[PDB]
Amino acid sequence: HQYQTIQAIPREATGRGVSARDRTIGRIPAVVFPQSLLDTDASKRGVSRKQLLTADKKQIKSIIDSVGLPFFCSTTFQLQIRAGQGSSTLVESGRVLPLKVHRDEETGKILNLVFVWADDGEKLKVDVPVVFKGLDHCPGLQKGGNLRTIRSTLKLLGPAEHIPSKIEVDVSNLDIEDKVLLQDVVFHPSLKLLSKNETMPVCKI
Amino acid sequence: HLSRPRDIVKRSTKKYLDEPLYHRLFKDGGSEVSVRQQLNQFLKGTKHVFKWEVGDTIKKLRSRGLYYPALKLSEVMEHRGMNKTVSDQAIHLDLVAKARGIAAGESYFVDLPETSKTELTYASLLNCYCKELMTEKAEGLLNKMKELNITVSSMSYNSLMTLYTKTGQAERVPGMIQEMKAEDVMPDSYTYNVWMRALAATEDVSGVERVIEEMNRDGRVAPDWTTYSNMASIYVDAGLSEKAEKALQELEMKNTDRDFKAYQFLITLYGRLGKLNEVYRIWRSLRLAMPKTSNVAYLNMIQVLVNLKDLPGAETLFKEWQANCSTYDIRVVNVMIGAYTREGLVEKANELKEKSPRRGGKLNAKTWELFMDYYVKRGETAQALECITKAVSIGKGDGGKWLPSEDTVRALMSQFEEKKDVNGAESLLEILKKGTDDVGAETFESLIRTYAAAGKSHPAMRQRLKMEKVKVDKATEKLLDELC
RNA sequence: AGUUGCUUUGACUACAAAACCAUGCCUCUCUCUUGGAGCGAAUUGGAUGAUCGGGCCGAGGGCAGCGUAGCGCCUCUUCCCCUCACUCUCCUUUCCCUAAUAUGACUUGAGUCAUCAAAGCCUUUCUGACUCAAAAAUUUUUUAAAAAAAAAAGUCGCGUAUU
Repeated sequence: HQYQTIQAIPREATGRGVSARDRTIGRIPAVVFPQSLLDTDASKRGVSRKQLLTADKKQIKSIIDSVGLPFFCSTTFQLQIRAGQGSSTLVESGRVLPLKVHRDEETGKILNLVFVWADDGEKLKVDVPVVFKGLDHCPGLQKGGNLRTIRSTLKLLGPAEHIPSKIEVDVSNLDIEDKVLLQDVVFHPSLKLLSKNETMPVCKI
Repeated sequence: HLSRPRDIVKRSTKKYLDEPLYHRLFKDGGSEVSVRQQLNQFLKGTKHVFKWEVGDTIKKLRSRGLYYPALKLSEVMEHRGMNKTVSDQAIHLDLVAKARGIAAGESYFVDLPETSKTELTYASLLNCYCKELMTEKAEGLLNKMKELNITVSSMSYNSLMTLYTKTGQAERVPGMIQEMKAEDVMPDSYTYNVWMRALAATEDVSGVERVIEEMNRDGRVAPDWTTYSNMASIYVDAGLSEKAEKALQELEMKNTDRDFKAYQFLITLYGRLGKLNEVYRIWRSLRLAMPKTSNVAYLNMIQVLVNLKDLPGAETLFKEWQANCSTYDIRVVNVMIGAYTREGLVEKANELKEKSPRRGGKLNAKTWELFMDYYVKRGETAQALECITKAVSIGKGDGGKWLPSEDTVRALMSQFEEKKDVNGAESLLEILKKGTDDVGAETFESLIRTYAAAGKSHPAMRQRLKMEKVKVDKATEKLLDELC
């Protein structure tokens, strides 16, 4: 299957004690909103569907063990909101792009979730870490060179439908002292960057 | 401090108990057996207690319906040297009437001294009369109090009004409220509650709008969530919806102490209205008010959800109750048992029936009643027989005897008529004979014709005189005396 | 005859709330002991956007010393941390308010009022729970028969793909 579906439960009581009690139960507080609420201008702050959520610990941990921790902000999901736990009735539904987890540095338990609606045709900025494939087969790496990881994330601006969850490059064709620029990175032609690329590669041997 | 010198923390451990008595008596659980065992173990000890400690213990034991251990503790501690006052004698009189009956309470009141026969004892005996529904002796106490000029409190008038409401003479309440207003007695909130209930029982919905405005005019009574519970019940039974929602939202505002019964009232009132989103709105507040939720809230919630047709929500609530239950409550099973027999998914109901007694829930009678409901809907009669036998073998859970419903008995006998199952009819009649000594309204009076298959029994109208002088329809004896 | 028992022991706290409609199967199936959802504040947060300032990495030509690879000097802005606005959805420390903390609000000033067989033992007898004795039930093994056994759930961890 292609994408994941996140089941959510509404919230009406907000606070530190209520949050700690929901975590005592095993429910993690969260929010969903459009991007227009995040603009500095109240003129561009339009009709915002800001809404409070709570999420299931087992489902969140299952998704995290499935997809990986630092890649979470890149991939999108399908949010389904229902009145009660396991209800046969739904309130709303849609697609969402996450940007923020909260986790304690001691145990790593999820504390807060921040969610942005990702409707059809929405243009969203996103920061995507890159994936290097073909390490074991790189001739520069085999002959004595090392692959210096230069840049981690790249800025992408485009539709909600076609944001990649990960950025892949091909480094199996590089000998020693060889580099591949960001313009040679395989990505969608309708996708824009808004990044200062200049004379900088993603990798170098 | 000087206000309370007999402190329970700083007291001696050689003379007194190490923990309070109302904490000690509930160590092993709230069950009757464990409370009795704790009391027996305590009365044999050499540690002592305070008089206020015993008083609060009596109140806590009374607040959960534990009347026999409360009476036993009161009698033994009075016998050991703790002198009853007038208030304690009123409480002990009520406890005697609660445990050994009103005939014992009357003897205790007679054996009370004359200077102890004051307004507290009179009001306690009046309440123990009205709770046992003896109108003639009630009024015989009333005219004696009015003759002796004993101060009649508002509690006595509310007890009489609740007696009137329960007996069926609910028209006397509007006269009585003006009587107690003429005799310079201020009312409480329960006075308005029973006034509202009697007015709604008199088929007068428009009268409950002039009482709420009068108590708003009074300004002396505090409105409480029980008032809005009465308003919500009356309006929901009357079919009005928006006024019921206003009453219930005021009820939610008035519930500042997070009362479990109040939350149960919200759940059942919003379920009987039918609004699923606010049912879950109150439910999440209930889970935010108690993390280890008892089985009673689940019993209300899942029944509300299945009466509002949310079956996978009920199925997930079942798993939550399974993963967090300490006592395997059988009523929780029996809600969705009847659900799965009503919507016909009988294999999962049978699976729950099989798996309940292993996990620790023995079958009561209502599960078998729901399964014989399923079998009488689907037409199988032998399995209905096998269900009703186990149902009457189990009996009721309070010590009663289980009796099948008249409509189900009538339908089962109409099913017996077609297949000419005379053996099944005889077994059902024997079961009803064991159940009840009467056995007849429509059970066999027009139902001799199930014998119209091959021959008939010997006695020729003499068996039908045996079971306490039944009378049959005029069109029933013709095929009887035709075959003699 | 001498010892040990028979030899009294307690309370004093001022308190009628025990009268309830909903669903109802014994509806608290067992609640002893849980801080707040205040539209309440101060440091901190930040789901947000730029300016100013400072500070790495790095990018080239080079002045520079080799047959690839250099040591100081020289043109640069991404990136981080501040700063000014928006800002209450997660987090830390406090303060106010509410709830809770067992009721209510001089005469033991050397007393008044109860108790005065407790603790054991032996016969019955009503009602519950447990061990079961053993049989009928289902799985495996052995040769339709004979031996031993679980059934129902939660939790952790591993490797692997079906909307």
